[PDB]
Amino acid sequence: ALQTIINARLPGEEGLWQIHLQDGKISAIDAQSGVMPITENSLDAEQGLVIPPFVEPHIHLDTTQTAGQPNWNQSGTLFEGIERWAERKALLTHDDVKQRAWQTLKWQIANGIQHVRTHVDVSDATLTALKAMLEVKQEVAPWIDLQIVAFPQEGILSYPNGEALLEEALRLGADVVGAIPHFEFTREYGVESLHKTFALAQKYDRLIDVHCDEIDDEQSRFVETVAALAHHEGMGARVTASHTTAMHSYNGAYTSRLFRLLKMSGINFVANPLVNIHLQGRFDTYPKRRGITRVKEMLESGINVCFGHDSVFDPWYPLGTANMLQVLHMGLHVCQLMGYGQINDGLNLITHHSARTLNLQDYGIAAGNSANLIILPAENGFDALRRQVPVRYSVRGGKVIASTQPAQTTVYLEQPEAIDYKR
Amino acid sequence: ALQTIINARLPGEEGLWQIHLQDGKISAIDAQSGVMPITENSLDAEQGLVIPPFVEPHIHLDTTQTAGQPNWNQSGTLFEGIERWAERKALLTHDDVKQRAWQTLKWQIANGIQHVRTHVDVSDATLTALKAMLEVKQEVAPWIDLQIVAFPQEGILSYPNGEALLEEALRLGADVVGAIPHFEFTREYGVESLHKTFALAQKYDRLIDVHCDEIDDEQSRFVETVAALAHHEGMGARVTASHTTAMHSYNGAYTSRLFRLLKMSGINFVANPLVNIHLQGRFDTYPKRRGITRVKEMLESGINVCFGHDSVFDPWYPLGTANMLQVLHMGLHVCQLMGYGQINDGLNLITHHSARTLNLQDYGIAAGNSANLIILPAENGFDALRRQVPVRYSVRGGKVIASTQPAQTTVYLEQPEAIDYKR
Ligand SMILES: [Fe+3]
Ligand SMILES: [Fe+3]
Ligand SMILES: [Mg+2]
Ligand SMILES: [Mg+2]
Repeated sequence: ALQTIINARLPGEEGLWQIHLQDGKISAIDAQSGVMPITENSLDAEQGLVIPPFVEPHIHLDTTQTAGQPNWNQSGTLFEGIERWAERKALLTHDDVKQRAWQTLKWQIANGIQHVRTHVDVSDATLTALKAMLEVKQEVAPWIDLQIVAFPQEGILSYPNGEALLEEALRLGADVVGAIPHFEFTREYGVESLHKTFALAQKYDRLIDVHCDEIDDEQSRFVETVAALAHHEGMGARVTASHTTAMHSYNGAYTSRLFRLLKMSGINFVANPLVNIHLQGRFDTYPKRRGITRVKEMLESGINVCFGHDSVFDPWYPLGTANMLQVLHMGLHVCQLMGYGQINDGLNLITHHSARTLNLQDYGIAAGNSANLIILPAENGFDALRRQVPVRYSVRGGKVIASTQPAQTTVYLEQPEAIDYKR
Repeated sequence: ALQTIINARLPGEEGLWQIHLQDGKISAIDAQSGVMPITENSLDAEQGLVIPPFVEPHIHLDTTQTAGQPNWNQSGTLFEGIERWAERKALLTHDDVKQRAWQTLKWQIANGIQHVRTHVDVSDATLTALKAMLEVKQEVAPWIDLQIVAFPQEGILSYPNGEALLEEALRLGADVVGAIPHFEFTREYGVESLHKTFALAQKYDRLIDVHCDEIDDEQSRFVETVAALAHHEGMGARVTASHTTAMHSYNGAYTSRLFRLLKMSGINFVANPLVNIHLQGRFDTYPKRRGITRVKEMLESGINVCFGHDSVFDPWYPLGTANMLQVLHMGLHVCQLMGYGQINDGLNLITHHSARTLNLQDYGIAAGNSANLIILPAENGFDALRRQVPVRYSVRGGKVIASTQPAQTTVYLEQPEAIDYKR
């Protein structure tokens, strides 16, 4: 079994480091004064970057891999997506959900993702997708720690038996309580739905992740209730507000007042760049707003924010290979986090900040933690992002669970020359 | 003791008038058909304007005189102001508050101000500033009638024990119940805080003065709740909405609907020109809104509105000499009340309208009232405002409590010539 990771670079640290492993955990981390020789039981990072695993804080595994079945979304709109999904209803079975979820999970394992939070639609009396996902969670456990959010997609108060079904999902084992206040019939139902969500989270000791203000409506302010209730209950660390795309459209004075509460509350925020740029701004003609939440300002204020993929290869988002560096690339561009340090520090948005969002208790390259880490064939976060590098090795419990042999590119000039896209 | 004020001009009246004094009160007011001779016990207004005392309806004596201690606010922003104040915390003592409050009160006495309403931060378990201000109120009584507002600066529902501290302040003697709904964590806390404020005012028979919608947010509409609750309780005369700067940003249709209620409710409004032009519009780039409430429209609709200085020589407003004619000058410009009559009638915004805001029962040059009046060396309100004249004499209880010997300016041309800035 592997005993050491050598010649590793660490974000924010100078030089090379050696990570000692024992009994599936990291026993010690020591600085090197030069390059160490390889040997039996040593995994050579080759001066590449070593980081804790990538994290997917927001994905819908119940709908993944269904694009084009039975028909393709040709307009690309949300409206048509709903119609295309409806045409596939006859194929939505226990086994179908498990097969598709596992296909995307394998791409995630290949991409160094060891922690995933999936929302599962529980606005279904049969709870078909939820029952399937609970089995998938157990099956994939050796490779990925999967959290399941009971997501009442059609609303809690605006759908028949919505609250009873949400609670049933928690009784069956869902890890997180979801909500979608802006989709409820009225603002009052929206606010009330959040009180019910928090009461359920406290009753069952579960986390909360709300699809919050995902709409280009400057009056959609459910985020202040999410933060206020979290502050009142002293549970900010266990609470997440996903999307908050309406914040992109708020006036600055209200946003400034709100930020004081967001910081005090300690809640987490998830932005989903690939999907937000695609589905937001659809009611504008020109100019067209970007529609991503205030990521740059959150970072400047010390508010925890991170990035999710949201959807993969389905009616709502036809693209994706479940790659977090690709999600990060889009977010840095749309949010204009394009200075060198902003890009280099970008890795935090898909590693540490996401681990905090999932309330993980065993995460990070530190002595005593499980030996879960990945190796990128790049010098730092900037280099990894610019070249969109694959994950050379993914290690979990001190064992290799994925590896990618890099592509090899050659140009035939006066003589053959290898191209690695470095200067 | 003084027995008469002679050769006085009165706003809106033709000619000169004689004001007879007896036992500290105004016994009678009689018109003169010409200029009266001076004599023992007669104070000669010298055809200057005589008016009841200036009033300061909104000031923060607990923070006054602290600019630059220990450091100056260099950006001039609200954010930096909060930080600069925090650096002075070690100096905030009982004696410090009394010393600074008294310094500004002396400037006010010098400026003919005999009525002052100060807000005091009661979001402090030790209520240090409040205890100091209650002593200052007693000490300054011979010269100024000071009203104290228990101002829950950090919110009523959004600060630990906020409501209990607000009530404690009333039990200690604060004259007015304050609130700040737009600063509460949520809109619901904002509305609820107003119900609590009104309940306390009725329980203790106190006035109300709310820091209301002081934010460039077109959705901040707490003013309608303040007016509706006042109308319901039949207590409009005892209620004031300070700032209402959000009203500057409302659409016209909602404002028109709202105005019917504002008039019916009978509540008072305070605009703070020097501070509002400075702190509002800070989130705009260009064009930049003025951010003062709808003063001109309130006047046209018969809604009582008046002007306050707000802050004097502190982190939030570095300037000021506590001069009401200077406050009026700024308000007339920013609110575009620049026609001759609008400027001339401007004095009402710092005298009669402010007295109504403070619910004063002994105010005005009328027989039976206490002999509290001031003399301006000007022909009318327009002239006093244009030349920013000092207060020649301030009389309280029939005795002179302040006087200013005017500056004397000379230009040396072919011969020396006195310049008084009159044409
Ligand atoms: Fe989602
Ligand atoms: Fe104030
Ligand atoms: Mg979605
Ligand atoms: Mg203020």
